Amino acid sequence: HWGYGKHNGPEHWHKDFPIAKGERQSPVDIDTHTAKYDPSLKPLSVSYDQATSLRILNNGHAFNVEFDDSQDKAVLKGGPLDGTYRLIQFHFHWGSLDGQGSEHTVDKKKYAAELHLVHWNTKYGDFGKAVQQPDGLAVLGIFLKVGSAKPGLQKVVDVLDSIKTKGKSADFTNFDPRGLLPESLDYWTYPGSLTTPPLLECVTWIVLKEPISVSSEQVLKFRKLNFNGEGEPEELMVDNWRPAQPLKNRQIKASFK
Ligand SMILES: NS(=O)(=O)c1ncc[nH]1
Ligand SMILES: [Zn+2]
Repeated sequence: HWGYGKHNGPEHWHKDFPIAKGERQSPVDIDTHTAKYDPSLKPLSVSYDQATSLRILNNGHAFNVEFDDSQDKAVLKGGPLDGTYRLIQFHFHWGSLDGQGSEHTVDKKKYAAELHLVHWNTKYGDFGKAVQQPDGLAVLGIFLKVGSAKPGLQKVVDVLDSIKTKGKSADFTNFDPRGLLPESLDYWTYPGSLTTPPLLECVTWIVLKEPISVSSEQVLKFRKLNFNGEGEPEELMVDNWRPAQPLKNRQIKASFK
């Protein structure tokens, strides 16, 4: 099954998931001179005051920090969205070196990593239903560049040594995802997909223009994770990103001028 290596990576996914070559795939390159400022877009509403993190899991592709999504405790609303989307998990995509790692690009620039806060539309009742719908998910994408440390990232990076290999999880309560946000909520938005199999076309992408800064030491610790299971030959978890996909018949809108 699928992964990020030469033999099972993005160029192979279409064989088991033919939607890989569909009309609304992600990620995409954001051409900042083609995206149109849309003065009808609202400010995002990111309501994470009551967020309840539970657990962190190495799933063999990335690590997910999971939230209690059994009530409306951490929600994304506003922006291009209608209705209420509950945070279920966040995760990252990152590179073997700082010059690559992000899935979205900005005028072809790749950032060192990209954070995805994944939310599902409550009008569909559960995540498995939501991913069957064109407006089922909203993913908030945040670029990471390497410079100064991100203080609110450090609790994530210090637990990584305890979930080194596929299938390992650890308690991860009381984490505040508001410490992963940049200062500005200006964003681009377009209709797309999950960037991992099954690649379903159910996502409203909201990608923030302002990257967060993380330290070289912080991203080095991401790169010490493993794709493999315990006791298996070591395969460092690096380069777990899908490259940019054709934009096709889609328009990327900017919330800012
Ligand atoms: N990478 S992504 O945010 O499209 C995603 N979320 C859950 C599975 N894949
Ligand atoms: Zn992702």
